[PDB]
Amino acid sequence: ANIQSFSFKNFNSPSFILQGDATVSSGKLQLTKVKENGIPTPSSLGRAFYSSPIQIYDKSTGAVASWATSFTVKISAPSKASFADGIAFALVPVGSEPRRNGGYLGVFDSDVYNNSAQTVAVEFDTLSNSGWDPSMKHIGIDVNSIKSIATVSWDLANGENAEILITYNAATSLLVASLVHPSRRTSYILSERVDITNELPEYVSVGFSATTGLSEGYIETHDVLSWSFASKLPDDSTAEPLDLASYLVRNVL
Amino acid sequence: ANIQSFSFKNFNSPSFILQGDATVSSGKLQLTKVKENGIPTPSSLGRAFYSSPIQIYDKSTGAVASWATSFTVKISAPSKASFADGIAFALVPVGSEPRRNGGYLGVFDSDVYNNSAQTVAVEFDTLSNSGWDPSMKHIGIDVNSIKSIATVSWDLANGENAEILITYNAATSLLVASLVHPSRRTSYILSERVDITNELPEYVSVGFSATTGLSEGYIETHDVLSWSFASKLPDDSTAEPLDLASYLVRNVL
Amino acid sequence: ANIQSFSFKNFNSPSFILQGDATVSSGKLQLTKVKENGIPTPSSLGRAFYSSPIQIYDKSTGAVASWATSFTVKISAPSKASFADGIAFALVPVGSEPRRNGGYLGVFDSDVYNNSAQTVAVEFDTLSNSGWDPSMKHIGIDVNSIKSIATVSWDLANGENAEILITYNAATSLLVASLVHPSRRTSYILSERVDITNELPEYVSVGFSATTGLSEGYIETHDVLSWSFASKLPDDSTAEPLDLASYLVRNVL
Amino acid sequence: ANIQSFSFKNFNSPSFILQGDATVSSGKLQLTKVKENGIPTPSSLGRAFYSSPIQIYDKSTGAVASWATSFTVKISAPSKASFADGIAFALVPVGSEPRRNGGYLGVFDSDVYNNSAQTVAVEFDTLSNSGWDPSMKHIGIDVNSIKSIATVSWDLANGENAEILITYNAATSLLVASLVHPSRRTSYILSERVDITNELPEYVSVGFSATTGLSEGYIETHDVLSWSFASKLPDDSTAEPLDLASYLVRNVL
Ligand SMILES: Nc1ncnc2[nH]cnc12
Ligand SMILES: Nc1ncnc2[nH]cnc12
Ligand SMILES: Nc1ncnc2[nH]cnc12
Ligand SMILES: Nc1ncnc2[nH]cnc12
Ligand SMILES: [Ca+2]
Ligand SMILES: [Ca+2]
Ligand SMILES: [Ca+2]
Ligand SMILES: [Ca+2]
Ligand SMILES: [Mn+2]
Ligand SMILES: [Mn+2]
Ligand SMILES: [Mn+2]
Ligand SMILES: [Mn+2]
Repeated sequence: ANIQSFSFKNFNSPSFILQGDATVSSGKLQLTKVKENGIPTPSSLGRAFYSSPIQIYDKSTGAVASWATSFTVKISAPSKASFADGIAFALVPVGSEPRRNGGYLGVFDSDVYNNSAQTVAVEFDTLSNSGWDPSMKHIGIDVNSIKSIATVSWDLANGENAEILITYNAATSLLVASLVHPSRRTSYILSERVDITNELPEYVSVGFSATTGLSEGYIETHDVLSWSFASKLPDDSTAEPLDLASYLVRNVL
Repeated sequence: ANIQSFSFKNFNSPSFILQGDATVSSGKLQLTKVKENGIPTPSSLGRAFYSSPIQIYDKSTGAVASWATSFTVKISAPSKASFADGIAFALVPVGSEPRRNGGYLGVFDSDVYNNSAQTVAVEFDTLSNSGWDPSMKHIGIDVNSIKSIATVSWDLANGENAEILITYNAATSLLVASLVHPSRRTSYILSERVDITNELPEYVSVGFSATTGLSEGYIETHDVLSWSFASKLPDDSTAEPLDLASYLVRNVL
Repeated sequence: ANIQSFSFKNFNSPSFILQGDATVSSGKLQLTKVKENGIPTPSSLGRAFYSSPIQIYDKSTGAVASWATSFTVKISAPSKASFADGIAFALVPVGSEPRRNGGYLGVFDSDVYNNSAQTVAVEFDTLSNSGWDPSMKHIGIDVNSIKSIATVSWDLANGENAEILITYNAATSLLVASLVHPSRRTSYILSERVDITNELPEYVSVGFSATTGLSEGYIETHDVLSWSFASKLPDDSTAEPLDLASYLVRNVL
Repeated sequence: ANIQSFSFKNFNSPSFILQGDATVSSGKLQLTKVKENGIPTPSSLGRAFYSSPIQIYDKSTGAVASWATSFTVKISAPSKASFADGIAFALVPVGSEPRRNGGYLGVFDSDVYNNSAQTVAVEFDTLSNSGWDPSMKHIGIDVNSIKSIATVSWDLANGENAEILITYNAATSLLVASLVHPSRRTSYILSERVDITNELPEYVSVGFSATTGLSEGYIETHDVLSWSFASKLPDDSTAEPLDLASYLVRNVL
């Protein structure tokens, strides 16, 4: 079995691929632009990926990998400004370049399924786009389109940490994402079946993508304070889910 | 730092403490009694704990441990029978003996807070007891009483696997529990703050406790198919949450 | 696969089984007796094992486990006293009681192979017993007898830490033990093939056993300052060696 | 703490940086050239590194990382040919290009200490170079020069697997390397203190480098069959050795 994993409580550019306005400052990963006085900047777009590609599956052996990632983000909006646009954890083709800005979160080009996009992402959408978005702020699973295949309402706690955990079990083909705001003791979870070997390539780069709104008052920050990831690829078709117990304690807690 | 962990995909009595009707057959952990023909038995009560005690905290250093557990259970009710009574993951005093049967799930004595009970458990209640239970089937966090301090409705999928994950972060004092029915793509999550050092002793035994109903037709099985656990105790007061990413992949997926 | 592991940098009686003069003081594991003034006591014998039994193999599936343990010991002899008798890491039958004292290190009864003894131990012998011992101080692998099947000279550094690592690879049936005295930059290693399923039972208790000499001037201390262990049991006959890289960093370094 | 780790039992180019004649075939990592008929090629040179750089230390916090790597190599020499030149595990500057071939193993330029070389490597030298090499085949620790600072004789078993483990403990500043030939039950170990923060940069690329002899009959193959690595970087100066127990079982065994 092939295993790849990492856990960062402190960020330093070397081990990451930064695109757009993504930068590393004070050890945290800042996905979008921020003026010196601390206020967010509109029309921003940043992405960051682990410098090592991860093999999601192997066409020769029919083995599919089971993986998990956990990270803490802090989304803050200036006093009188509205939230926009959101951040997303994504699996993209190794060479991939940023896509449309604004409501596309820098990972998709349209709200129409396009298998050739070869991108899967779990988004934390802070602005409802009338053309494909649910009524309020939400968490959603996007498979080759910005129109999520499943969503769940989310009560964003401005300025308070959000602890996220996303897992994929090759045995049940189930992708699950949960978010927790410790400060408020609120928690949200969402799950859906995703045939990964059909929506993505054998190798992908894992990371984040965030964008701020295209208007003067639709802004927010996107700071990743810590990030963990672990992947396991078997040798036969026989899938083996991961050990989350041992994972979180050895990585998140 | 002190660490203790284990992951069982196959059960064998030696490493576990069995009480009541709990038994190990065909490698799975069967908490309640079952007639030879496969049908569940009423008025049953079984418990099982890892043979090694786990230190939840240290009074001398002020360090509190962060831990996580994940397991898969299959709860089945004969064709025309009703569900009862439920199973619970619990932290109990090392020498502890089973308590009241029936709706008390074998871990509590009353629906009134009794700090001296020194027991905390996350229950998966399949029968609503008018005196302290919510309207329907639910997941709840019990702190020294059978009346949960917080609950969440749960749509039990008869005979289908339930993948559970419970975590405790010493930094936020937050206890979170989530349940997923892969077969139905449904998922539930629930969280609440719990001052562990006040509700439990320094050392505890971790395991399960399940009971069936006290009537002829209120029965169900309680098979644990796999179980993982991991605990980390720091050396100073400074708490450190676990790495769930690395945990699940190295343990659950 | 079944996994069991733990790592203690600080000791506390609850999770261990203590026999003889073994005690836990100031957080370290003291295997042999020591007078209040700090000097060792002759004719001492202490043993300590993890409170959870470990399954070395499964007769039904033909699976053999691969495991590894690492610990730091400090062996000190008063100014003008001679060294005796040694400490040993051992795998013994779950219910096992201490055996002969003195040169038998509390784990064996004779220097003649007795399969029914069902004990395997890696010893760090500090006193040469004319009847079965090599010329000087040594590390040896004992399989059901106090006469090691293989040994290696060892230059004990009085009062300086010794970092030990012992591993067993089910695939090569090879047992390897290495000792390092960081302070002196000296290192020793020793390896031998051992058909474990023939020399031990399915379940064993892992721990230490140490004894001091039976004479007024043959004494030394045996303090274990930290201890790690990890075991993995597959589901088919197909053995899988462990990941020492990930093991030491996640446990020893 | 920052952690990075991986374990490959099967190789696939994507996650690695290949230089020279290094190639991935049949899943194994072949460092040097080999004719289609299977015989090795002279004057060869290949290198391979994990695609993600690893931070060995942080100048700002004074924290030094503790790491460990384990891999299996198979060195074979055609019937009537002599061995040359060797393989080496090395830590090199992130952008680094191969160096001198032949007896320099592709990582060094001279047998004279040159701190600016910023390279540390543990070599498995199969050919004695009169100008800086010990009498026979050996394992050695090279710090910015091809003249090892310490060596140990090694009896190479032609065509038989060699299981290697190299560790670095930031607390003792000790680098230890051990080699085992399971087939022969032989084992070798070697250790030396190395002030890493003085010999290497903050970030390095970890991998292998191998070369064959510059003559018609001095050849041998260099196949890496599996490779594990794990690194842990603390947040304060306080170093913390790794858990090799948990590492090997979770990675090597
Ligand atoms: N990704 C996930 N988040 C929360 N609970 C889970 N249970 C299983 N996978 C999970
Ligand atoms: N116990 C838990 N279950 C699901 N998601 C979580 N996220 C953090 N802890 C969790
Ligand atoms: N137990 C052990 N000690 C030292 N080096 C090893 N290499 C493999 N197993 C080992
Ligand atoms: N790298 C290493 N190889 C073998 N035994 C060891 N003990 C500690 N570090 C070691
Ligand atoms: Ca949107
Ligand atoms: Ca009830
Ligand atoms: Ca002796
Ligand atoms: Ca040479
Ligand atoms: Mn959306
Ligand atoms: Mn209830
Ligand atoms: Mn001996
Ligand atoms: Mn050399």
